[PDB]
Amino acid sequence: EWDLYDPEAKKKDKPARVSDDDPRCGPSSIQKFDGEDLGGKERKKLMEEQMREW
Amino acid sequence: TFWSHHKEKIPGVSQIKTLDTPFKKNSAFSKPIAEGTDQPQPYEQETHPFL
Amino acid sequence: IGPELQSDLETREKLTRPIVRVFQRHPGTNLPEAQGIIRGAAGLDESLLR
Amino acid sequence: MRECISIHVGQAGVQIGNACWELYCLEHGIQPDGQMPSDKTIGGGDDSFNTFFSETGAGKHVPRAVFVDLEPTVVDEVRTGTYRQLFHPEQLITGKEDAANNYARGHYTIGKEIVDLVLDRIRKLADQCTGLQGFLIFHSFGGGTGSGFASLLMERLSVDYGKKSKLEFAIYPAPQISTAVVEPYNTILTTHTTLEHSDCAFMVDNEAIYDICRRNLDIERPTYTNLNRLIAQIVSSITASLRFDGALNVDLTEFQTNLVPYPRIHFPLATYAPVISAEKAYHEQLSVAEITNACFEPANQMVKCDPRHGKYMACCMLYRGDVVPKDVNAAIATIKTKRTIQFVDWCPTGFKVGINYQPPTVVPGGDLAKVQRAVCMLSNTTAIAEAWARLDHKFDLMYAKRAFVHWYVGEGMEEGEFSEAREDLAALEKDYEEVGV
Amino acid sequence: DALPSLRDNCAQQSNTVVHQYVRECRISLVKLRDSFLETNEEVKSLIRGK
Amino acid sequence: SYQSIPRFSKLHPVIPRRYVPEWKNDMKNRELLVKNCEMSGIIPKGPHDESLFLDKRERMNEVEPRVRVEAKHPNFERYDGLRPEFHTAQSKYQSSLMFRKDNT
Amino acid sequence: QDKTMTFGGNGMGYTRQVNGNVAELLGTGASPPDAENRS
Amino acid sequence: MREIVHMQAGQCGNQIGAKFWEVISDEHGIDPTGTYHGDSDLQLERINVYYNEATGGKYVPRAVLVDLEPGTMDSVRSGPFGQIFRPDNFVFGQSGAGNNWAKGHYTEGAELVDSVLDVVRKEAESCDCLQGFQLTHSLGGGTGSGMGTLLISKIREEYPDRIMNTFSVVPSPKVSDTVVEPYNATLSVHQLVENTDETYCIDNEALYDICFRTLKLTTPTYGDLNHLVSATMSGVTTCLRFPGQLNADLRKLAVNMVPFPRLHFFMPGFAPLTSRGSQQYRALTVPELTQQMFDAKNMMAACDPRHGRYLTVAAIFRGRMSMKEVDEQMLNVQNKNSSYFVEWIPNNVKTAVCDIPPRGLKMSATFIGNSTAIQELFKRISEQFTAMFRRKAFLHWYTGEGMDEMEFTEAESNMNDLVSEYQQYQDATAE
Amino acid sequence: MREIVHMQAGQCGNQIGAKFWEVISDEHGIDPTGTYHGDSDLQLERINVYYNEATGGKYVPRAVLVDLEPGTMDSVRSGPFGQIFRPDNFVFGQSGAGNNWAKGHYTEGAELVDSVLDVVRKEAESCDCLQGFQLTHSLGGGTGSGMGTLLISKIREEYPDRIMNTFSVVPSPKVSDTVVEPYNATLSVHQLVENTDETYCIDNEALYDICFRTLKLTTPTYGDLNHLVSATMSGVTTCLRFPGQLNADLRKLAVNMVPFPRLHFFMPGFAPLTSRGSQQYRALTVPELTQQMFDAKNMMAACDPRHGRYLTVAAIFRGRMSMKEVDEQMLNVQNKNSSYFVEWIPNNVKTAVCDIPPRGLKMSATFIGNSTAIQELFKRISEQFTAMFRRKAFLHWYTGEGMDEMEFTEAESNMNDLVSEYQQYQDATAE
Ligand SMILES: Nc1nc2c(ncn2[C@@H]2O[C@H](COP(=O)(O)OP(=O)(O)OP(=O)(O)O)[C@@H](O)[C@H]2O)c(=O)[nH]1
Ligand SMILES: Nc1nc2c(ncn2[C@@H]2O[C@H](COP(=O)(O)OP(=O)(O)O)[C@@H](O)[C@H]2O)c(=O)[nH]1
Ligand SMILES: Nc1nc2c(ncn2[C@@H]2O[C@H](COP(=O)(O)OP(=O)(O)O)[C@@H](O)[C@H]2O)c(=O)[nH]1
Ligand SMILES: [Mg+2]
Repeated sequence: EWDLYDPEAKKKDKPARVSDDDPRCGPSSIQKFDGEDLGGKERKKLMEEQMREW
Repeated sequence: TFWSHHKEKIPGVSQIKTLDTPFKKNSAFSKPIAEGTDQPQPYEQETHPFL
Repeated sequence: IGPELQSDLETREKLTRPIVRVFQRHPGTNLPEAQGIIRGAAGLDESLLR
Repeated sequence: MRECISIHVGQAGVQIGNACWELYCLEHGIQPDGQMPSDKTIGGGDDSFNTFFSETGAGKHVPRAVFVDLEPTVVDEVRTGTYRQLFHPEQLITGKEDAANNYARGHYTIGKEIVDLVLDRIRKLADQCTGLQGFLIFHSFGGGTGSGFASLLMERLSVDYGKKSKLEFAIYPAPQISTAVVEPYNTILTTHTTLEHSDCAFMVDNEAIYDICRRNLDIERPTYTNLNRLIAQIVSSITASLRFDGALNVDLTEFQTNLVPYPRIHFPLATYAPVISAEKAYHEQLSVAEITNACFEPANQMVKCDPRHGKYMACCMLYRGDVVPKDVNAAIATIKTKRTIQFVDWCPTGFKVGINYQPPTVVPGGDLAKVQRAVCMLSNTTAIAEAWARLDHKFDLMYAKRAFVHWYVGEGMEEGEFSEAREDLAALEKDYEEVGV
Repeated sequence: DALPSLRDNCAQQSNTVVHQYVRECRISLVKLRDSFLETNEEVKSLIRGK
Repeated sequence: SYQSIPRFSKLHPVIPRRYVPEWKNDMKNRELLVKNCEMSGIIPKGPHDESLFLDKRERMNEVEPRVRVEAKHPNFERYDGLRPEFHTAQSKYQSSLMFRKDNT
Repeated sequence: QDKTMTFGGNGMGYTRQVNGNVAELLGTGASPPDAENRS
Repeated sequence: MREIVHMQAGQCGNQIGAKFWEVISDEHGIDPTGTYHGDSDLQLERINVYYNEATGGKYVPRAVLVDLEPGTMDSVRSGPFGQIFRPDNFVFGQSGAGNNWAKGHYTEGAELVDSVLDVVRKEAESCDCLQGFQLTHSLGGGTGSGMGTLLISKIREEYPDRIMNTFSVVPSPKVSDTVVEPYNATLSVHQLVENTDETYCIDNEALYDICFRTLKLTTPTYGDLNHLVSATMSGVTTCLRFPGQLNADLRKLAVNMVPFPRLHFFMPGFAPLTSRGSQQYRALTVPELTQQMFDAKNMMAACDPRHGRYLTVAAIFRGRMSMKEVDEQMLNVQNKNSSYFVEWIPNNVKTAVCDIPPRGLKMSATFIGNSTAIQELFKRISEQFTAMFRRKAFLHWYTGEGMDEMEFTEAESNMNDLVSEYQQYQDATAE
Repeated sequence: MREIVHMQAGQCGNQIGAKFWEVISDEHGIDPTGTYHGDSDLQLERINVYYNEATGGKYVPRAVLVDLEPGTMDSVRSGPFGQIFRPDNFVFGQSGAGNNWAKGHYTEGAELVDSVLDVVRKEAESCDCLQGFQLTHSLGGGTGSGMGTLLISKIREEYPDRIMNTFSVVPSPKVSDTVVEPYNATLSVHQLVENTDETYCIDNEALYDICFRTLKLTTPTYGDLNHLVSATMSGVTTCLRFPGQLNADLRKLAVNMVPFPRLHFFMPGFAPLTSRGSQQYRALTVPELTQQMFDAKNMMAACDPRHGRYLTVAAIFRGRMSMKEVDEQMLNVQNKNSSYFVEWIPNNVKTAVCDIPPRGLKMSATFIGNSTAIQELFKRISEQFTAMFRRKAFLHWYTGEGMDEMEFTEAESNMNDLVSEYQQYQDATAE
């Protein structure tokens, strides 16, 4: 039973997600949402460029 | 467009067999059989001229 | 009549400021805060029409 | 299978229809020859044009429209113009003798001889149709073909088709601008078929569109083409849910159900917000909050009536483009907390919002700026009764010493029609006041 | 005709009556509190007697 | 089994949407608050009609009678309202308060 | 000092001032000799 | 081999169900074609609970998609995980609903219900144990409310011994988005309370608030909403699909959570829900999951737990963990905030533990609460209903599609006395 | 396993707390990214007092960060040791009251106080045997005084027995930074008296002249003032955080300092203190530390202790050092300046000898005096308050905000009561 009941086992685990491209998190981890606008700033720059040129 | 870039993650988008814009409504799945023109259903191959 | 938007109404002027809220924490209560303003607004409106 | 039949009656209706079908063909990629250079569709995977056009075996896409007018001029102009190869020859029905700006002449003498032919053409179009949403009737209240013949056609359509949506787009006379003289008589006479036969009648006002084009589009000298293009933009924003994918899709029946409270109250104001000119779009954000506030601003309305002197019964906002429901709800909350917009007491709700993905298309050589965001508000309010008050004030002071009545009596109608129609419009004004109170 | 200070005047009416109510509640609270300490001391004495 | 028929006052755009007093909804001292309403006998404990402000109006129906809500007047007179003391925030209306004269 | 239009004060209290206002608004007062020396 | 038949009505219900089958296909390692591509046999034992065998190793979901608008049918067929569903259980009509409960119930919505019940009957007697029926929809439109309640009534008339859990997205007044949603909600709550014996009411404003505070989520849209709803959809039935230290299925939750028959509207929740900026500052511990379950802002039904008393609380945990730690946390919450708990029920918590976490996380949790604070949304719906029923607004549509005002009066009276029953059981002495 | 929850409010509070967390981090070996890189084993033993352990080697602080303007919030986040704080513990309003007790207490902060109590209750729940709460509020300003004392009142209702210490950055009569700081100080230390277990009040001009005279150093700015206050705050709890030869925590300090419930206002003092030029020419010994503690110029308050009687004096020593020298030095001090000690309290000095010295030095000492000469600070504050309030200057900003003059008068009256009680125990005799 020691594998999780170790007092220093909190120093051995990755938090939940680590980075933004972590393979283990998916649609069932309920932590990789599609709502974060990672490309939001690039999209805003593209919209500004399109509006200016038009 | 937000919806254009996050297309294929958007809830309501139907059967993008169109390249200039994706939001033209493809209603080939509904198509009750009295006026059906044998359109390609969203999970099968196309016809001669593939287009 | 107040300002033309409820966002810029300021916390010392809304009818449910925290002073009023800690008063309404007990039963009965019911400050006569809005009926007087309604009556004054109606009187001023009738003055404008006359 | 969703489809609509567009009936354009009168010179105003025909010209507005010309602009509308130009916008529709540009939106769906159909060139004015009538053939679709698809060139990007994979197979027959495009069903967006079904609601307006009928693809035939020659590669052509004939529109689902009927153009009728009693003088041959503008209809023959359409036959001699560019869209000759696009319109069906028998859809553009025309007469010989004009209706002479006369409701009696358009309803009892000249309108009784081609009503059978236009009803036959409508019958063929509806039999070709199989999922008909309804009829978009474009006309003017100025008088003649757009008043009398339109009234007779609407009566006949209500008798035969029955449970079908009939959305009316009516040119309304201005408070003080006018181009005719007997158009108060014509409007008073045609209040009935837009009151007891219509289902949702959007009035538009030439002064309001003139002021919009003078202040927002920077057009010092505008013609009717810009007005008709704006009306085309509005009707395209209305019908976009039937032909483009969207987050919330608002069809015609759902639109009417969420708009009209009572069968008598079916006259909502219409507002379109993208409105800025091309050079002035460089300086404005044109966000969701801005385009929602531009609709409720009492200067972009397309009827010359101030909505601050009234109560909003309901609003149907149709957002178009990169508009997200969180910004929609934030704009709705700001509008609801705003003091100026006053909603009626029996409607704690009142915002039917429908988000559509496909952003609007810009006409080549247009005046509207090409934008990413759009809103089209269709608001039922009690402030439209000011236009009727001005109208029947004009009618009363005309009809005091019986001016122009001899023409109508000679073309057949009785004098009691004026009294009955005046009393019906007075009842409508009292009904709107009673609803608002 | 109503004064052009009706909203502020009514708000400070509400503030004054809330202030009077909370001073009287403070008096009632300190009375209840010293009664509570008297009860607690008596309970301690009774426990020791037991 | 009885009739509710709620009644609301005139619209005023200072009313902040929907507001419920927290004495009806306090789940820490409710066993004292509700029995206080019972012992008073004029304050209804009923579950509905909690929002005395629903849209932009006040509830004239059973959230306390008009007696004891219209009686909270801290002795205000127009004679002392037209001449505000200098150290308070109401003295900046003196440019318009002296325009009114004084009769009653 | 200068009035300051506060509530009851110097006796009676919130409940007694409200009851007096109720009596005044509904009709005659409660009684003259009520609240002897404000108890 | 107990197994659940899923039904989904309306655009909202269809999109929630599509996200739900996406989530529980990731949980079993099933590609959208239908094959099993997982690694362990634990994802393959109880695959029959939601999926039915086809030829080869293909798994067709036991789901029925119903709508009166074909556009949403095309959208959910051609969207993500649209290939998993069978085209035969895509029964639809080509008319629409018009946000009309009368049109969805007493008109052409009742034309489609024959084929709908034929499909549901085919799936129901394609079973061997048939644990129950699980419906998702919204009480804001025509097909979601009217047709959904028609299926509820007919399925309960057919099989009145099966666990019927429906979720339903209730309308929030500060989201609006429809003008006749109080009419649609009042005419459907009557059928929900009378027939359905398990309801997990979900609110869009609560979902938006969760997205905007606990997840930042600069532009959440309708994807994240259905994603969280699917999380709580899987967390209530995880013990049927995976083994655990302390199992509890839908019937056990209904027994331990519903004290009286018309007392069954719940307040779902999920944990952990961590923002990207606070990802590295958080250590997943059982007390932390217990707190995020018992946080007010984490609720998914727009109620405030402090604004009422809990009757019963189901706590379903997932992952390897300690039963002592779980039990001490769920006892410590009762000992701490005992005022927000009814005193006539000792041990207001049902506790379930499953030792199979979701893919990704090592631990997760699911809250279900039969709180008496659920009455406030019903009161808001009732006050909007009487606001737009005072002047008989928008009734000509319903009378045209064949309803009288007496049905509206029944709906109002039933909602009023249901809220009064909540208040009476809430303000009850111990004995 | 005794825990302290730290709270910073206002610009000065956030800056002082940031410097405090910096010294705690490099005293316990915590690097800017929050990972233990220390050398001794006696640095991670008692670290749960101030740090909540996270996943990996992360150690977040148990602090609550409060403001009504985000400028100081962004400055603290962008500065060094800013990534250690949890992003949930950054509660800030948007308007900003600003030099206004009424706007900081009755409104603005009075709706943010619910979320701040949520965070404070969260940190208190995430503990075992919580020692209490320390605040670094900044009397004389806006959010620090009014909303800070509001937080003190609410957490005193919530947790009545846990030790409350504030650090009280009380204004000056001759610095003259704010025109309404007498109003704020008079109206807020009234709230401090009835609510705090103990206040370690620190002014600004004594920090100025300790830097100018004891340290010279010609550039303290605010950083070195925060360093001095921060060193004192570490010294008042080094016996709790580290093993020692004679331990004394905050409760022991409060019990041995206060003789009466409203005499809990302390004069702090840190006394290893020398310039760069006099660093090597100054022997570091226990008598030298005691001599620098019992010096009027080394006091962190404006109150000269020569005209005033000490009630109780605490010496928290840090280092490997001899009890015989410590006791002989306190006895020597009591024998020499016997006229500055009250006769009715014999042996009124407390020893608290720890083991681990602060980083860099080898011995240190923290002085906690409870002299009766502290009444003159409140005397000057009340003199300025009664100079302003006679003409009712700057009073509309409070009265139209929502207060009244009766609260000002009663605050002045209880200020005079506190001053009179300090004078009574200054003039009290033995028999
Ligand atoms: N916006 C807009 N209004 C038009 C246009 N053409 C005509 N109108 C309006 O129509 C009114 C007069 O009615 P007409 O349309 O000219 O006459 P009609 O409806 O064709 O009937 P007849 O008189 O028999 O020809 C005028 O007051 C104009 O405001 C147009 O192209 N655009
Ligand atoms: N949470 C959530 N709500 C939705 C979604 N789609 C629609 N809704 C809500 O459902 C309501 C309208 O219901 P609707 O889809 O028209 O029901 P239908 O007419 O039966 O299809 C709106 O108020 C939306 O807020 C979704 O994907 N997620
Ligand atoms: N010792 C010290 N005092 C400070 C510091 N920053 C500001 N102050 C003092 O704090 C007072 C202003 O308080 P402030 O922080 O503005 O309170 P707030 O308005 O609630 O944020 C001024 O008189 C300054 O002298 C600092 O870093 N150290
Ligand atoms: Mg013409």
